[PDB]
Amino acid sequence: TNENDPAKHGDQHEGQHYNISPQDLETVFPHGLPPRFVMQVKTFSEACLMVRKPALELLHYLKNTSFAYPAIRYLLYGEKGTGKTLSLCHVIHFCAKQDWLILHIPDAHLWVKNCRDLRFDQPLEASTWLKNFKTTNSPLGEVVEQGITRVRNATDAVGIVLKELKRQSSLGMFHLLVAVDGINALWGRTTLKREDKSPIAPEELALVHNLRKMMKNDWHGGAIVSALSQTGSLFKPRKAYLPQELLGKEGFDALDPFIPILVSNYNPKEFESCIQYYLENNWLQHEKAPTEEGKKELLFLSNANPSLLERHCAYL
Amino acid sequence: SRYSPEFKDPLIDKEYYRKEEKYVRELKKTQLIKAAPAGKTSSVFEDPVISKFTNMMMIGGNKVLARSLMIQTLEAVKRKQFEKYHAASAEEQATIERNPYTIFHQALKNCEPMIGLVPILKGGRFYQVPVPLPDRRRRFLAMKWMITECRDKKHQRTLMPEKLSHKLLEAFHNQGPVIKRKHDLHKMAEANRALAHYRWW
Amino acid sequence: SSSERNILETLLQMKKEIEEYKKSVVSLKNEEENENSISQYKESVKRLLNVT
Amino acid sequence: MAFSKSEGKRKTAKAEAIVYKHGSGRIKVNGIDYQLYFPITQDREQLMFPFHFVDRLGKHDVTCT
Repeated sequence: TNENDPAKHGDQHEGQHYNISPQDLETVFPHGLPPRFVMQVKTFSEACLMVRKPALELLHYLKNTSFAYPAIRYLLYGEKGTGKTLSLCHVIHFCAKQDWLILHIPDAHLWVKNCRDLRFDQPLEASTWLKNFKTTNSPLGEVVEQGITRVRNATDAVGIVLKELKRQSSLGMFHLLVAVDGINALWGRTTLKREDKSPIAPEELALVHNLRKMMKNDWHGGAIVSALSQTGSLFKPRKAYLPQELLGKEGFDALDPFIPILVSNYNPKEFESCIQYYLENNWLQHEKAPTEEGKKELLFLSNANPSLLERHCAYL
Repeated sequence: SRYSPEFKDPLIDKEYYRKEEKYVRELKKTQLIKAAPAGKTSSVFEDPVISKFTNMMMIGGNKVLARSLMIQTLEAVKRKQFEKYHAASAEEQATIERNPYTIFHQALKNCEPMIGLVPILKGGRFYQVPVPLPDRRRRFLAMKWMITECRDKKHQRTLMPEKLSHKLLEAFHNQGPVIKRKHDLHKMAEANRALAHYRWW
Repeated sequence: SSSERNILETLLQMKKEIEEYKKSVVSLKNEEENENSISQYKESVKRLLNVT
Repeated sequence: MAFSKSEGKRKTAKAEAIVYKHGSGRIKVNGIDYQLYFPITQDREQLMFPFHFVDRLGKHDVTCT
């Protein structure tokens, strides 16, 4: 159920749920996931995550790839569920526990969101990333505030500030372990629309182009991963995790070639263990708990899932 | 007549079949059976009270959305209870209750009008006739009052789930609009201590 | 783009198998994607390193 | 393990189910599980009613169309 060691490292324990920084959450990811995670932590106090199979794969890939390897895209493509952000959250928590430089970022879809009206530039995602960096935890702050405020001729400005952040060569922005939720809607067909015919192509934009260039063998540090999630997909169909068909030909050619194995879902054994723990804690409320009918309904409808388990627990 | 005189509805009862009776079973077998509906799915989650509540809340024939909104409002009420108990403050299980069965019982108790009103004239002037009613009609009127109060749709600012949750929390503590309407109905019935004999049935 | 593809492959390796990756890229270009191409891609990626 | 092939109709509808025999695993639907095909709870109860009555929760695989 619960981990027997808050200290993180080469973590294993495939199943039991770990415990993120309780009061020290501000030094991990206080501004990132939607309020869904906040509500989950509030209704469960502890947590309901775990060292998922994708998390284990990411940890194994990061073990034998220290700062020597700059960046190796550990594209984990799987089915619908299987977790596509809790693994990154656990990786960031482990890096923070190990005293490693970490700076959580929200999402890629939240950055490249739709817009009502619109070489150009955009203040949205740039200002969002800068504010996240500032709120996470020399001329660095000066140029940061400059990029945050001034957004006039922002093409060259953001280019220069990105080049500077990558050329700092010191503590901060050395190895950015981004926790993107949907890095697919970028190389294929960008969500940004064009007022005229023919939508914008992946080889035309500027700000997002430089943002991707920042991940093109830059900032030589520890390895990272760009998850092609789908829970927050936009302008794309369900189960979006293919290599080329998802990003076309040249879109995937520009990316790095690396895909391991499909990922699976939760484990029924540890799920039933957590269900029994919750039952002993008295939380299901529903009076139909002390009976095999409740356990059967759980094992059926939930099918080892987080949202469904939360709904079953908060039925009435 | 859209229903065929041949086909007939089935019997979904099954808990009793786990151990005269054989003849009744053979009769039930020798009956033109039909398929069960989706809206009124008599499954394990088919609570008659909540089922009728969702049916009344049904708009444009979207019982699925009605049941979803009802479950979401119940979850929001339980989340407020947790905030008062677990989520925010410390788990104080000795002075807080998370069982909506108590709320349902309090509603069934103090939200039932036991006196009906039917404008029965005699000659050429309407007269209010306080006529008693059975338990079924009283429960139906209580449910209708609760639902039509929760469905105000006139504040021009409150939302459907927020409206439902707020009205339920207001009516829980022996107050709210439903209990006030019941008190007004009782007072109106008391105001007619003589005009209770103009009933044809 | 086989040149840049092999360059990125060698980069991932450092910073037999290259011929297999080139043949997989050719198969990808030959007819649209389906499943055999993705299988060949996974195979080449596994042959590159050795940690599953 | 004999596997049957049936069909169902309801208001100009059609659906052929291929439920296998004993075999605890998961109730699939052309690769998609029932959990990923019925986001509603009443739909889950309707789909479970057969197993709920037979009491054999997870013991047969399906590939219904």
